[PDB]
Amino acid sequence: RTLHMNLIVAVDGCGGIGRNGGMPWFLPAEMARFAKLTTLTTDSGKKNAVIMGRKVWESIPPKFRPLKSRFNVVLSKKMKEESNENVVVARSFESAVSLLQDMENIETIWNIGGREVYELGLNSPFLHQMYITRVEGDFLADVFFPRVDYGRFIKSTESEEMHEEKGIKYRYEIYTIKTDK
Ligand SMILES: NC(=O)c1ccc[n+]([C@@H]2O[C@H](COP(=O)([O-])OP(=O)(O)OC[C@H]3O[C@@H](n4cnc5c(N)ncnc54)[C@H](OP(=O)(O)O)[C@@H]3O)[C@@H](O)[C@H]2O)c1
Ligand SMILES: Nc1nc(=O)c2nc(CNc3ccc(C(=O)N[C@@H](CCC(=O)O)C(=O)O)cc3)cnc2[nH]1
Ligand code: NA
Ligand code: NA
Ligand code: NA
Repeated sequence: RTLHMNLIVAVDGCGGIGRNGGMPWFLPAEMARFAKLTTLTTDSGKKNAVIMGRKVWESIPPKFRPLKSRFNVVLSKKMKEESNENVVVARSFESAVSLLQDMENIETIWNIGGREVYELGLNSPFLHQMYITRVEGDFLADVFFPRVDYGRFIKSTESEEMHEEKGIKYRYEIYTIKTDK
């Protein structure tokens, strides 16, 4: 019935997310939380889906492709079809979402992005929550998170401490779309 689409992203002080096709940092504890948030489901036997762009797919080491215990959906007009049954190449955002709402064993769609994928999620009726990791500093990024109006959301007020790995500081933020709260 209810099918949420959540956004999860780590942005720096200028909203940057990507550099030279990869991520501008490596935060193992932050990424373990990413893996847990995008994998764990309320209903066991049900799965979560991750929707991503081709460049996010190419940024994952092939030994970790596809992302374990999740149904992978890759948006691309150029990619050949993936024979792996846990991966589907979707030619459009609308067809990807329609396919995911068709499969009943999917509990939550996690938009793991690429700027355009995040942008389409921000305009989706299924938009539910944004899980933003705000990293301190300017990491000289060449790809940025979409310009989002935070006034559309309610910021969750749970206590959020500062984190640090490898001399990199960051804090967690959670937002809920205002029509859902
Ligand atoms: N820090 C973070 O939390 C975070 C989050 C995600 C990614 N990143 C960084 O962001 C960068 C990549 O993100 P990106 O935005 O540059 O590229 P991307 O969006 O990850 O992938 C772009 C590709 O996705 C496909 N695509 C996107 N929208 C589509 C649509 N509506 N219909 C069909 N195909 C579509 C196209 O593939 P074709 O070109 O094959 O058509 C496009 O070239 C990387 O550097 C990555 O490390 C970081
Ligand atoms: N909060 C957040 N952090 C990120 O690093 C992030 N990265 C992307 C895109 N880039 C990547 C890069 C690597 C992996 C990856 O290898 N994930 C594995 C390993 C997690 C772990 O280290 O335990 C996974 O199982 O989730 C995923 C996304 C999208 N949203 C994000 N969101
Ligand atoms: Na497939
Ligand atoms: Na679309
Ligand atoms: Na802009």
